[PDB]
Amino acid sequence: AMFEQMRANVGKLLKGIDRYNPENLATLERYVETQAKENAYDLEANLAVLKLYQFNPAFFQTTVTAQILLKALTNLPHTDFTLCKCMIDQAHQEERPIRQILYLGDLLETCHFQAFWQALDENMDLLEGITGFEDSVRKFICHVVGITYQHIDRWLLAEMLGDLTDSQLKMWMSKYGWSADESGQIFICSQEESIKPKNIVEKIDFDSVSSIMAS
Amino acid sequence: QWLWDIIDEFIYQFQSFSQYRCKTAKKSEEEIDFLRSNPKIWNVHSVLNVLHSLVDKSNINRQLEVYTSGGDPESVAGEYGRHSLYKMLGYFSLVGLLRLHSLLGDYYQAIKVLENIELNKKSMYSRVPECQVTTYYYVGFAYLMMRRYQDAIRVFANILLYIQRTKSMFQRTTYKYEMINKQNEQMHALLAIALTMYPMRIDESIHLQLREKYGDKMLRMQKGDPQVYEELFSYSCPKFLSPVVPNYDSVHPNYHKEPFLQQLKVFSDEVQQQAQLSTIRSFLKLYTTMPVAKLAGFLDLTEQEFRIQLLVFKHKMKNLVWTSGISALDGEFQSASEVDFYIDKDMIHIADTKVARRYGDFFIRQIHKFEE
Amino acid sequence: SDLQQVGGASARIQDALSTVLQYAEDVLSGKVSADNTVGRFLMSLVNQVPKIVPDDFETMLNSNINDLLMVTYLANLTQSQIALNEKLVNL
Repeated sequence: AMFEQMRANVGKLLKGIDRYNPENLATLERYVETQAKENAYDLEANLAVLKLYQFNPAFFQTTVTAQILLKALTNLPHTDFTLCKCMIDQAHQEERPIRQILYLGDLLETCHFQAFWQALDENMDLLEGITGFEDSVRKFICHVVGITYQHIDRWLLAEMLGDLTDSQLKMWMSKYGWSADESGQIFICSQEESIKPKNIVEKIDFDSVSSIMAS
Repeated sequence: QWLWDIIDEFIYQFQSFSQYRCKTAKKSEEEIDFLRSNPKIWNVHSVLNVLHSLVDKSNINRQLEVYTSGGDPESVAGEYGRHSLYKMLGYFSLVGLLRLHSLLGDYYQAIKVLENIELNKKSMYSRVPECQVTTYYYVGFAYLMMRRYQDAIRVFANILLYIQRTKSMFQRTTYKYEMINKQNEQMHALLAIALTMYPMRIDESIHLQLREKYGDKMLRMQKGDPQVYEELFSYSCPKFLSPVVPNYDSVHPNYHKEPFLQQLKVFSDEVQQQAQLSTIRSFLKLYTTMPVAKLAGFLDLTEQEFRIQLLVFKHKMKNLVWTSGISALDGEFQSASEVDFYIDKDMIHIADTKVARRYGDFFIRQIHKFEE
Repeated sequence: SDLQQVGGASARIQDALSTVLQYAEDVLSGKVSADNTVGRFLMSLVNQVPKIVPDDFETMLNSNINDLLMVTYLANLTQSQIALNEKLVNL
């Protein structure tokens, strides 16, 4: 609800000069709150808030920064997490909960999902308040599985997605259309499908090369 | 005294030039067609816009290193100068691209990358060779920041090779020609470390005695080093941000140091993660298809003692490097091995040898036209 | 190129001729003088060009096109080296 109402004037603010002014933060930070709350996203706004915090360290808001970082982790494998690394010094990175979120983010970025599930503060209020974080992290893990496995084990899929019982496992497996397979696997993609080399199957050079060589 | 004072003299000139530019150039076709008709030379206008960007960037870096928080330079440059020059009409010629090239070069140094989708879509003018080289320089850095190694190397290779059919002449390179060529080479070497085995496409842009030197380093880095990474990091970070100029070392200032510390961390953490992936990408896919003993020899190669091999092997595979099928019943791991090809570049080289002879035929005939 | 245009002009006459020769048989009765006679001319063409048909032979043909292109590329390089010698001695 709130996001679109702000967006109609925020998209002007981001293409004005207004994005370099700290006075605009109180609407932009609320736009970040609304991105966590209503699950929306704006990269030019978040990058502007991070640049304002970077230039002006005294306006560094930890809860707003943490919401940008947690939304950057919902967007993997996009470069939002890299942009967050660029704009924040170690002193502002190392505080609570920022250092925990960065460690959890490197565990996601380096594909250590099992370590991420085992290292997550269960009773942190801030994690609950990021609308749709849980489905989005599992969608990233399923995306890595769907690109890079032809068949996967049933225990291995549960292990990667965070201890999903076979009722919950169906709500993930059937969400991507994945089939049951024999003794006792899950079918993800065909072997013929996941090859298709673009290289070598070429040498269409001659019509282009003969044209530029004609005279 | 002197060095800072010259910066103020340039700022006073650049602000005055901006006030004149913001004032005249939305009505003044009387001023402008007097400028179009009278002269018989034109190249000075291109040089002044490039020279102003280089001098301003040199001036901004020194101010930013000395005053490390809360000061004017980024906002005053961004809000007034760069945004006004971005938002007004381009002078008919390639002048709108030249103003965009500074704006993009300031945007690059402030690491606030995203707006290239907007910038490219407004840049629909003909890429006359100099404006191709400038566009490629920024686009290769943008692909590098995006972590698109495959795309960045192609863009860097074009400007490193420098056969872009440029015809300059009239000091437009300028004063850093060697440094700009090494700045492209340095990123191209980093990209080669990530990508090789696959290219096969370094011979075009980097001559053999540098393919040798970065090849020693690349093979040692993925087998043991430390020192090659330390050498690569120290040369590269110096060129990655493009700060143009330093100040002057002394015991008393901190300042420049806070500068340098922020630059080192941001490049370190990303390059460290990428370097670890490059080492994982090192081991050859010697055969497609592995039963349990071959998988065990791969685990033995991967890590030992003991505890936890297969678990970290899942993570090491799922970083990017292994797309595969598993059978629980038959005990066999089934993968593809990626492939690449050669005799690609020669098709480009036959076109540019024809251009190279033709340019030489034109030069002799142009000299000959003065002895007719 | 003039020979290729004469050959394409001739090939188009063959398409038109064979179309008329078949249609004469379809219409009522025709093609008697053009029966195993033309079927031997068309075979005489096909046996010579393209010679045979399999994958081994087209792969060999494409390898030869790459070598002929390599010789042509080297001939551009020799002519450019003769030009580099030419450009040095005419200044």
